[PDB]
Amino acid sequence: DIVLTQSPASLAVSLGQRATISCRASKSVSTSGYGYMHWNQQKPGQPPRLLIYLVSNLESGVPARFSGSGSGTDFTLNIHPVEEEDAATYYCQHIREPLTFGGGTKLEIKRADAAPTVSIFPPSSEQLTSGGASVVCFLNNFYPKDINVKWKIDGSERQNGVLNSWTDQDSKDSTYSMSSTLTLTKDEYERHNSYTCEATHKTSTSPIVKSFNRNEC
Amino acid sequence: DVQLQESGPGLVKPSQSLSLTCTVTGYSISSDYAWNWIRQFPGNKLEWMGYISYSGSTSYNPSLKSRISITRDTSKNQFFLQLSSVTTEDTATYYCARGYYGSSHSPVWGAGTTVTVSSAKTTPPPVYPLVPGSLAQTNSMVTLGCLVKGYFPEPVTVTWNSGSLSSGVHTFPAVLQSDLYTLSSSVTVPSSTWPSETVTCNVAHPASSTKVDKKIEP
Repeated sequence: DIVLTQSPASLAVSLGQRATISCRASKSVSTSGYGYMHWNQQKPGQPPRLLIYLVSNLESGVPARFSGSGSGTDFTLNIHPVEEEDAATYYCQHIREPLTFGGGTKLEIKRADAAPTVSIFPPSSEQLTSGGASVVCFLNNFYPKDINVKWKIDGSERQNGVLNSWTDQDSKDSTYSMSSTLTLTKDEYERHNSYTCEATHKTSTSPIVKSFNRNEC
Repeated sequence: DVQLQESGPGLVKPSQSLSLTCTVTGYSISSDYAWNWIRQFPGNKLEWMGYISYSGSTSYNPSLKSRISITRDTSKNQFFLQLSSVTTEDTATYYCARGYYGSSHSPVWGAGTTVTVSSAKTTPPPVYPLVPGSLAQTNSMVTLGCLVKGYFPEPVTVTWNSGSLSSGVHTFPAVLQSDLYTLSSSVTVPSSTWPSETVTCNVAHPASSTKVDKKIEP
């Protein structure tokens, strides 16, 4: 029942910044024998790695930047020049059995605005000929992630039947990419003409529009 | 060279028994540290399940006690996990580690292996190309895509032109309207090369031992 609630949960910063977090238990874990602590990290797509141990003992990895502190009950991880690739999720764990973990903090760096490069895609032929017809719409390399999107079948708005999905930020160019996929049936599809997907971002008052009619059949 | 990588199934029917092995190389089990198991639910969740001391002694998480068990085989430097009475919350990624016995000091985490528990059969995925259609893109740099829709369960590996050229590729995380996963991948390739140089979509659904490449054209 020994907790380790960690805070904050998320976090937006820029190249270089005092990224210092805390993990507070409901008992001691630093001074009571061999049990101390540790802060691991993990890039979305790989299991955690070692960074700290024994509460404040940097690993052979790449210390100096990251630093462990506090002991007994409340501890604190600290990295000063928030390196770019540092983006990841940070965790804390103790050892007084059953070894429990702290919530975890998502760390996403801030960068300059960027309008999404929208591109629309008509249903694949192989698909249409299967009663299924699904229109897709890509929004690449934009930031901030905040962004509303909407489809207008023959002008009207389409609510249900769409599945959106975002990619997390990358090291290369700290940006986001989202993908929208309005699905429907072969029938109703051919029942209409134009297919539009409008996006609203803070990068442009006026909504980014890309669409198409079936002028090629 | 302490290499430890877990292996087991990937999809299992609930209220059954899941049991995966973790093999370690470079070091010997009967030599130090505790060898535990840990699972991670969709973000914000990590849970220590239990361990096995080089001594051969074991300590389980009170939560999964009476439903778990950890054995080993000194002769093959590999330790195992047995979870019975599996439901749905038991769907997470599974990692094994060398969390130093006694308390903690220098851990070593496996790669991982996901395990989803469900009734859903195991269906493959049909891939569909995402060609453009002569615009102002047919002058600049064209963006092509590829759509994987309706397979079960995760994961799914997509690449572009068998790995050849990954610069400028965004593969989006799978979702589900019913009990089927759909996912998409995009690739922005230079306009002056599209038509001529062919582009091929690559997708493999291990679970169904599926493999599919899909060329793309106007």
